[PDB]
Amino acid sequence: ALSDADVQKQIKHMMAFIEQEANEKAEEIDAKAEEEFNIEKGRLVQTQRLKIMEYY
Amino acid sequence: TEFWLISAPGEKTCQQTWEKLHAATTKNNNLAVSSKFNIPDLKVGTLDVLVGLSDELAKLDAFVEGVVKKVAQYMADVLEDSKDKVQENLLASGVDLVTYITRFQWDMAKYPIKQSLKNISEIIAKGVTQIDNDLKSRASAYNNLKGNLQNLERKNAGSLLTRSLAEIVKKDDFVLDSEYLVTLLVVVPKLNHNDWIKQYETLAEMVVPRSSNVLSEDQDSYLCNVTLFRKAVDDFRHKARENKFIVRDFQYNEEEMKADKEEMTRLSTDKKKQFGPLVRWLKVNFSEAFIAWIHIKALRVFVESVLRYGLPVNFQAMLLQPNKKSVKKLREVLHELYKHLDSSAASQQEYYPYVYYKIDC
Amino acid sequence: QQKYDDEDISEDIKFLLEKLGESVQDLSSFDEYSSELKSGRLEWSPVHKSEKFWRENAVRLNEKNYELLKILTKLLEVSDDPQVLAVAAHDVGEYVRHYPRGKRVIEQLGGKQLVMNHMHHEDQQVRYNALLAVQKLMVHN
Amino acid sequence: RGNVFLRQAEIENPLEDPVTGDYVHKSVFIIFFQGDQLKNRVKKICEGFRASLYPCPETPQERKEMASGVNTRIDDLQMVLNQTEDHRQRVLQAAAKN
Repeated sequence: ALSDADVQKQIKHMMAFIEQEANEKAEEIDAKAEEEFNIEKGRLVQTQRLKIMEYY
Repeated sequence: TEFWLISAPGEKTCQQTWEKLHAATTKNNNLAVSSKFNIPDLKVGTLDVLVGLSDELAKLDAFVEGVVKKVAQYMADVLEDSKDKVQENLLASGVDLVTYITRFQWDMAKYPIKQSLKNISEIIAKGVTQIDNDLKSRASAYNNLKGNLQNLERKNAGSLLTRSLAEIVKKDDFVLDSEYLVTLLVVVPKLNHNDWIKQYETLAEMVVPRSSNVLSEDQDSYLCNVTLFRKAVDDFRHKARENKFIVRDFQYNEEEMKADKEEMTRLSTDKKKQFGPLVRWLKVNFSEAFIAWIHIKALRVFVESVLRYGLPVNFQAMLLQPNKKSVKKLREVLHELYKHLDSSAASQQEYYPYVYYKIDC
Repeated sequence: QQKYDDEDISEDIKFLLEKLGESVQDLSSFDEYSSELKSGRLEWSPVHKSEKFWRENAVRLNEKNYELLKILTKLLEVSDDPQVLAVAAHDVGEYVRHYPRGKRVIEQLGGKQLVMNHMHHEDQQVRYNALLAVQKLMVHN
Repeated sequence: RGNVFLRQAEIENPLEDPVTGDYVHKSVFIIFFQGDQLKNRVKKICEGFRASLYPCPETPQERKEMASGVNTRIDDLQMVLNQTEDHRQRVLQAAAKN
C-alpha cells in the first residue's frame, strides 16, 4: 500500500532506528569502559601496593 | 457504553482540536462523545524484538481479561454493596470509572519511564501475577468459609427424621440410670397411633407398662417414645419397621445442639467481620488493576502507533463513543478521512487506516 | 523344497547348507580383498556381492590417503580389461553409496570424468556397470 | 508490515512444477527484512503457503561462478539422462520382442 517514495521513507525510518541502536551501543560501551577502567585500577594498584608493603 | 480508541499521525500542530471536539470532523455531528487521550511519555528501546513484545503483550492482555473479569465475577458474587444488576456503579479508586478513563493520567510516580519499556512491562506483569495469586488464595479461603456456613445452616435444618432433635427432645424423655431398658424414639403417625398404643405389647414382650408417651408434634407424624428391655427393643424394631414407624436410637447430647449452634453464629459473625475486609480489599485491588489496565493499553497504543508510522513517536490519541446504529456511517466517513494518509490501501478490516483498540464495560 | 523318504538326504542337505554357510563366512573378509586389490585381481568375489561387507566394512575402505581407492583409480586409466573395470566401477559405486565424503575425494581426483570416459567402452555391460556407479554417484548431485 | 524494496525477475519457458507437474511459468518477487523475529514469522508463513528459501544471495560472486559451473555439470547430467533413457528403451524392446 506504498509507492516508491513511501517505502523509501519507511526504510529511512528503520535506518534512524539503526543509528539509534549504534548510539545506545556506543554509550553503553563507554559506560562499561568506565567500570572496567575502575576495576582494573583498583586491582592493579592494590597488588602493587601489597608487594610494596611486604618489601617495606 | 462502548468506547473507541483512535490514534493518528498527528502531523498538524493544531490537530488536537480535530481530535477533541472540532465540529467539522466531529463524530455523528456532535451526537457521539469525543475526547482527547493523554498520551503517555514512553521510550522505544528496540524494534527488532518489538514484534515479539507486542505479541506477548497481547497474550498477557488476553490472560488479564481472564483474571480481571474473574475479579468482576467474584465481586459481583459477594452480593453485598455490589451485585450483577444493582449497586453496579464501579469506582476507579474513588470516582466513576468513566471519569478516570476520560481523565487518564499515566502512572508516572509508581512507574517511572527512565526504566526500559521491557522491564516496566514485566514489572506490571508480575504485579498482576501477585494480584492474581492473592485473589486466588483469599477467594478460596472465603469459598471455604462460605461452604462451612452453608453446611452449618444445612445441618441446622430438616424434619425430625432428617435432623437431630434440637428443640424437641430432652433428658426426661430417655430412661435414666437404666439397668435393663433403652428408650427408642419410635415416631408414630396418627394414621395408626391407636394401633401402637394398643399392640405395643404385641410388638414386644417384657415392655414397660403405660409407656405410651408422646413428646411433640410435627407435620408428617407425632414423635413418641417407648421404654423397652433389650430383647423388647429388637422385637419392637422388627415388628414396627413394617408398621411404618421411624426407628431411631438417638442419645441425648446437649453438646450436639449447643456446639453446632455456637459454630453457626460464630462463623456467620466472623465471616461478616472478615467480609468487610474482603470488599475493601477487592474493590481497592480491582481499581488499581484497572488503572494498570488502561496503562498497559496506552503502552500498546504507543507501540502500535509508533510501528505504524515508523520510528517517530508523533501521534495524537482520542477516546470516542459512537451512537448505536450510527456505527457504520462513522466507519465509512472515517475510512474516507484516513484513506488519504496512505492513499493506496490505508480491505481495511482489523488493521484500520487508524491505529485502533476496543474496550467495553 | 522336496521331501524324501530317506532321512540321509535331509541330513546331507543340511550339512551342505551349513558348511557352505561358513564357507561364505570364510570368504567374507577384508584383508584378502585388499591383497587382491594391490595385485589388481578383481574377480566376482563373494565379498564384492556381500551385502554385509558394503553395509559395515565400507568404513575400512576409508584408509590412510585411501590408497586402495587410489589404486582402483589408476586401474581405471591403465587397465582396459572389461571385467576388472566392471568390478572396480561397482566397488567405487558402493563405496560412495556408503561414504559421500569419499565421493567428494573422488571428485577431487576427477574420477567422475574418468568413469564418464569409461561409459563409452566397447563392452556394453561395462558401460552399464559404469552407469550404475554413476547413478550411485548422483545422490545429492 | 512490508517496508522494504522488491527485486523482480520474470522468466518464461513454463517448467513442470517441482511437486505437482504443472507446466507453469516463473515470476519471482523478493521481499525480506532484518528483524530476527520478523524473519521467523515471514519464513513460517512463506513455508506455510509457498516458498523456496534454500539459497541466500550475498556478496560472494565466486558462489555465482561455481553455480554456473554446476549448471555445466547439470548439462552433463542431462546427457546422462539421454544415455539412461536409451538404455531402458533398448532393454524394454529386448524383453517385448519375445
